[PDB]
Amino acid sequence: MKNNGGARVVVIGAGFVGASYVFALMNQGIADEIVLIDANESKAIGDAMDFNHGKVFAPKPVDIWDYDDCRDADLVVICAGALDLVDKNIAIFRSIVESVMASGFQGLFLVATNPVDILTYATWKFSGLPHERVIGSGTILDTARFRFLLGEYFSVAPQNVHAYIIGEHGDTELPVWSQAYIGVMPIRKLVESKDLERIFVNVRDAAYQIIEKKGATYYGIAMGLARVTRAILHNENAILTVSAYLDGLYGERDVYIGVPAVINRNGIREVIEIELNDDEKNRFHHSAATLKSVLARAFTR
Amino acid sequence: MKNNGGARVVVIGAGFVGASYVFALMNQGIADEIVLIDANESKAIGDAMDFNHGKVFAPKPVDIWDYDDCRDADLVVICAGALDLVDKNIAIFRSIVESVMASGFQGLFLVATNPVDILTYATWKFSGLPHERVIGSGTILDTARFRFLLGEYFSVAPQNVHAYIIGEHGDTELPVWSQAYIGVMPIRKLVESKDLERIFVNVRDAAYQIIEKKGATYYGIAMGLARVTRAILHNENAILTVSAYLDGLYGERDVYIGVPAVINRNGIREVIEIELNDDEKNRFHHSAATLKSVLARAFTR
Amino acid sequence: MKNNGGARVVVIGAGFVGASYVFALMNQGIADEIVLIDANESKAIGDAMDFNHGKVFAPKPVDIWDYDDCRDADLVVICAGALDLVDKNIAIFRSIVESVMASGFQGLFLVATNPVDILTYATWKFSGLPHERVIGSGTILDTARFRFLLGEYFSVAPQNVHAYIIGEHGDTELPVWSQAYIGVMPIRKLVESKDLERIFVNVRDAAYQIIEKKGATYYGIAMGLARVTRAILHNENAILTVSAYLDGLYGERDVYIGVPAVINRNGIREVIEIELNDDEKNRFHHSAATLKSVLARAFTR
Amino acid sequence: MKNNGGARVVVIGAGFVGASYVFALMNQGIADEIVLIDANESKAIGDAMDFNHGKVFAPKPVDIWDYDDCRDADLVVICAGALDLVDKNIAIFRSIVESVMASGFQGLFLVATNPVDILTYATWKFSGLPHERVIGSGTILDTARFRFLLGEYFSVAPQNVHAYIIGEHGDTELPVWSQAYIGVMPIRKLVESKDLERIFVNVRDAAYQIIEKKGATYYGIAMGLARVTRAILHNENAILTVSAYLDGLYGERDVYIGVPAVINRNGIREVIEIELNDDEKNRFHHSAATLKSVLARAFTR
Ligand SMILES: NC(=O)c1ccc[n+]([C@@H]2O[C@H](COP(=O)([O-])OP(=O)(O)OC[C@H]3O[C@@H](n4cnc5c(N)ncnc54)[C@H](O)[C@@H]3O)[C@@H](O)[C@H]2O)c1
Ligand SMILES: NC(=O)c1ccc[n+]([C@@H]2O[C@H](COP(=O)([O-])OP(=O)(O)OC[C@H]3O[C@@H](n4cnc5c(N)ncnc54)[C@H](O)[C@@H]3O)[C@@H](O)[C@H]2O)c1
Ligand SMILES: NC(=O)c1ccc[n+]([C@@H]2O[C@H](COP(=O)([O-])OP(=O)(O)OC[C@H]3O[C@@H](n4cnc5c(N)ncnc54)[C@H](O)[C@@H]3O)[C@@H](O)[C@H]2O)c1
Ligand SMILES: NC(=O)c1ccc[n+]([C@@H]2O[C@H](COP(=O)([O-])OP(=O)(O)OC[C@H]3O[C@@H](n4cnc5c(N)ncnc54)[C@H](O)[C@@H]3O)[C@@H](O)[C@H]2O)c1
Ligand SMILES: O=P(O)(O)OC[C@H]1O[C@](O)(COP(=O)(O)O)[C@@H](O)[C@@H]1O
Ligand SMILES: O=P(O)(O)OC[C@H]1O[C@](O)(COP(=O)(O)O)[C@@H](O)[C@@H]1O
Repeated sequence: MKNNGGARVVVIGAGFVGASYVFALMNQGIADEIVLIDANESKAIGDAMDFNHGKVFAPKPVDIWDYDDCRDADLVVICAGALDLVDKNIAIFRSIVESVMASGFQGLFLVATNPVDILTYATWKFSGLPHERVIGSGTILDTARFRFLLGEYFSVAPQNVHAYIIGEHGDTELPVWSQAYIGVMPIRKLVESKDLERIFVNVRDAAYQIIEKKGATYYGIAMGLARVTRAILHNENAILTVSAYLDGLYGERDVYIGVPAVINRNGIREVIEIELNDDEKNRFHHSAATLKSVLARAFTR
Repeated sequence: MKNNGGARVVVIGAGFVGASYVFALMNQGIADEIVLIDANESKAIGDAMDFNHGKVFAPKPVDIWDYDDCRDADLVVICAGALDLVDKNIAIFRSIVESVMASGFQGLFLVATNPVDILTYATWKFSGLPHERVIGSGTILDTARFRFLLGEYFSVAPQNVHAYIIGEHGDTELPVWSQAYIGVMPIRKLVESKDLERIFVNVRDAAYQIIEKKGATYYGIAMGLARVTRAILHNENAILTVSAYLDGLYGERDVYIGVPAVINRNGIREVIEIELNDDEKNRFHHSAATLKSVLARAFTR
Repeated sequence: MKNNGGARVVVIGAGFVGASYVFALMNQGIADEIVLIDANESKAIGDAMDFNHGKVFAPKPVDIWDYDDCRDADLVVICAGALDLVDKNIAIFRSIVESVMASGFQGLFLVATNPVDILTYATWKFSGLPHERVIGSGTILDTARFRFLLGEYFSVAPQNVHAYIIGEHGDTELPVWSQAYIGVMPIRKLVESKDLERIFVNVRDAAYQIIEKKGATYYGIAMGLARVTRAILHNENAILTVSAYLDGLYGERDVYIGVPAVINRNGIREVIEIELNDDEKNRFHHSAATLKSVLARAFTR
Repeated sequence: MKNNGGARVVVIGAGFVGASYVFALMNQGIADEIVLIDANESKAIGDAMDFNHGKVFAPKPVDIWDYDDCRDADLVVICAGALDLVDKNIAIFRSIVESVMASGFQGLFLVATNPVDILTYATWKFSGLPHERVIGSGTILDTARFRFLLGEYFSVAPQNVHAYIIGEHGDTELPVWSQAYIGVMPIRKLVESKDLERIFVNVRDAAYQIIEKKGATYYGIAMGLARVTRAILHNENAILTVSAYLDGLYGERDVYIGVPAVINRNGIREVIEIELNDDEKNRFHHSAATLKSVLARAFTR
């Protein structure tokens, strides 16, 4: 035919998060063609140069730098960004989707911009798209930060820690302690459990503390953001803690929010209802409610 | 025993080049333990946090943030940096080596700081170390940029292009056209050869052009810098175009300079003398001479 | 120095299991140097040829084909093999260890030969070695077969299934249902639980059924056998269900047996006592007792 | 939609070569879905079991075990096999293609069965398919065996050796010495060149010698066979020495034969005419002629 390309990824916003994500992909042999778009076209040119000179050294991807690329483009990751935030980004966002949509996009969205659950909701309303194809970054990094600290604690690997952070990827989020294991051993390894509400405070004050000695978080997210990518593209059917549309599940009804979902090559398969505890349902409820608010408050632009 | 670690890497300088290198390693499953040092300790703390939260998502490395780490530390990559440059960095450098040396280091150095061939020479004089264990970054990125453009041209993969950039990683460097193939087909695919002195001008004005729309090159080098790393650590016995000490080979005698060398787990094995052409010997000679100059000019501090 | 090699692996027995293991390693970029030994030296020559011609295509290992290789050899995997079995192999085995031991080995053993828990015990008695450095293959494949069927069932990935098979890697083994999750959701997704005692019967009759249409299992084990390898060599601190020496834990006292252990670059770190249920303690007890028997029964040779 | 799968591979013949190829893929994270077909359905069941139990340990592929799978099946690798050979396999083959063709296949063929150039020609005649979509295994392993021995010799890595074996993957093949480098240094490192006609005799008597201490070659080919796979599926635009249809190039006209071709996601891009030497054109000519013979001799069935 021509020169094909069955695994394409467009990043809108080639800033710290966008670029480090890209370098993630590439260094990891994940996508096939990677387009890169930025209002700051000159920054895209530079990034894309840079990426193309190291290429040879990695294992084989393509890197290009409008939206006309989003049309047989398997997925679009929006890394672009500014309640006078929620209104700024909604604003920003309102042109991004439209623009990509207006190219006859048929794929998936990966939103990672703050405030994610919200910008994720907005991306859907603006997309038209079914809510199984519009994915938030959500509490993914949170769960990693958590899994890390714990694993760190216990001396095993974060990879044997099984604990989720659910709720608003922000202040309102909560650790599901009731269901948190190391392999199959509950945290019955310590009692009070359900030193550790310590672990979770760091897990939660992490952004602030990283920003404060370095100006920003960007490596972390991209790792997380490259995981979902991997899940989507490879039909993994994996259970990542994303930013999913609540169905009526957890008994919430028109909020996007940080939840275990099953990812694979067609968006989300299904949300999971971990059997949340007493105080969790209340935490979750509060959290979902903090969002469902900003949702009706804001919007407009 | 304790908790071991047979593959350690210390980066002095956790700036753009340092950090992107690190993220390179990690995303690529290359070292085992990665220490990170920076005069700006706060930037190291932040980077190291950031790296540690995404970890779980990659395949298994350790990340820590003095020099006391350089003592069973397999290799030290100096990413730190400012003729009132050559004197600044020599200056900077003069404390780095000493400091790491004073820890009872026994390993290899990877210099990537400009002006590399020079800072590479200086690192040796300051190291004490045999010149087979002090490696410059040298014309590695150049050769990649070259291999890329060509491969790009010919429509094959940079990975089938065989062409070297030798000489000063800078202005004075030269493309070895006389010996430049695509697989085994010389560039006898086009004539004039030994559109293409075009390819090489871009290869050579690349830094300027990338810096100018983005402020700096950092992804490229790290790819290159992660290749050598791979070579060293894995005993590859590979022929990379490094920043090697000229022996009397190419008939030059006390200059570090961009040359094909054979890398593997013990430093450099041996330099290669590609059979350079007439005009090349003259280019090479000029180039080596531009350095051997700055070498006796500068120094002091 | 010479030409080093910090990651070496000797396989005694280059049969189906040995060779497929090797091809596993290599295709997976895991060890650095791989020696291969077999009473049938001619089969080693052939395998090692074969492996060396494809090499170039994989990412960089070395393959050689006595025991004098076991002396700075990081680990030795015994893939060699024939109660007139237990006496045959003990017999076989009794020369293997001795021979490798007599080379001044200082490393770890990976036994995968049936009957593993037993040949694993024997390898220890014969090694001299601390029981944290003599590792059985144990119920690793079992747990995989299990994780697979379940994951298969539930439609997620085996990688989100958390369920262990503990006890004798054989007839007497038991599934720890009481502690078996999908992420963090117990199997409270179905009731009777603690269609599924179906899943576990296949998990347990798998060898017989694979052997019967193909003569043998060899891919499976090597995957499993390459996982532990990965764990050992990379200091993973991972929780694999190995063939560990019971301490007095599970309240058993001089039996090697299939248990969660924490693996990393120095043997086993520590065994875990999952909080086994009523009927499990009884199953476990019976199982451990089936072994502790064959142990005093057999031996001699 | 359903559960997709954009990277599928059907192997007809799940023998030594077929299975080791599969294990290659899987252990290497290359295809996405891998179907496996064999006249000996019971051997497919067993292999596919075996593969599925280790899965979890590798990074994510699917394995299933008629031809109805070849219909959105990206590629079909024929590993199946018996002049009363050429007539047996042609015979065998004549049903394979037909059968897969009769499923509405639209993809590529990878023939690896001996006598390959011939069975590759036959697969085309029987396919209907354009000759850019019917690929022979050809002199790939030969070139590897060659690259290996040399690299072995010179002490560098086979990966820096650039030398091709062209012609019949068999007796009649020839080493293109005239164009054979190490990086960019011709073999002007030794003279007589165009100890070494030694290297090439081993390169050529390798099968016989491996078969004779082990019954067969199967790891080697699968490495090679997994390289092309990688090339096809990832649009590499790489220059592998395949089994291509000669155009009139090398001035030959209706023979499939071992040649440098450029591989990528749509079959072959283009054949290359290395500038073959005097004695080579004569060797090549003889070789091509040995085939063009068996071609008109045989056929029928
Ligand atoms: N979900 C998480 O865990 C998480 C983690 C980290 C950062 N983030 C978010 O990433 C977003 C941006 O991250 P960053 O730190 O890399 O930002 P940044 O300051 O580097 O800016 C990113 C880029 O956005 C591009 N951009 C902005 N508006 C654009 C538009 N209208 N069209 C095209 N390109 C446009 C800019 O030109 C810039 O290059 C923020 O909302 C931030 O919070 C989210
Ligand atoms: N060889 C090549 O191809 C090449 C390519 C790109 C950049 N580089 C070189 O990398 C060097 C630095 O690169 P960059 O763009 O990332 O720089 P940068 O501006 O980001 O600074 C790097 C870091 O050096 C640390 N540092 C400086 N002095 C220090 C000291 N005395 N001890 C410890 N840490 C110290 C700083 O705190 C800073 O974080 C430059 O010389 C640059 O030219 C070389
Ligand atoms: N733990 C598990 O899950 C598991 C799984 C599969 C198979 N295995 C075991 O692997 C063992 C062998 O497996 P296989 O199917 O590949 O066997 P195999 O029939 O192919 O024989 C393996 C090899 O052992 C070599 N060998 C035998 N005695 C030797 C000695 N004294 N010194 C050196 N080499 C010697 C032979 O020459 C042969 O090449 C068996 O006990 C089998 O049950 C264990
Ligand atoms: N090109 C090369 O470098 C190269 C290298 C090695 C081997 N090979 C070739 O591989 C071919 C087979 O290799 P092997 O050693 O693995 O063979 P093998 O003896 O193991 O047989 C392979 C399989 O073919 C299956 N098969 C045979 N006829 C079939 C049919 N009509 N339909 C479906 N399945 C069928 C059999 O049931 C068997 O499982 C041979 O021609 C051999 O020379 C080629
Ligand atoms: O062109 P060939 O002989 O097929 O070899 C390709 C190999 O050569 C390389 O391009 C190395 O090239 P150089 O010889 O320039 O170092 C590898 O990256 C690649 O795997
Ligand atoms: O289910 P989670 O918490 O998302 O974690 C998945 C991780 O757990 C594992 O399945 C390990 O599981 P186990 O706890 O049974 O050892 C890894 O293979 C995988 O990466």
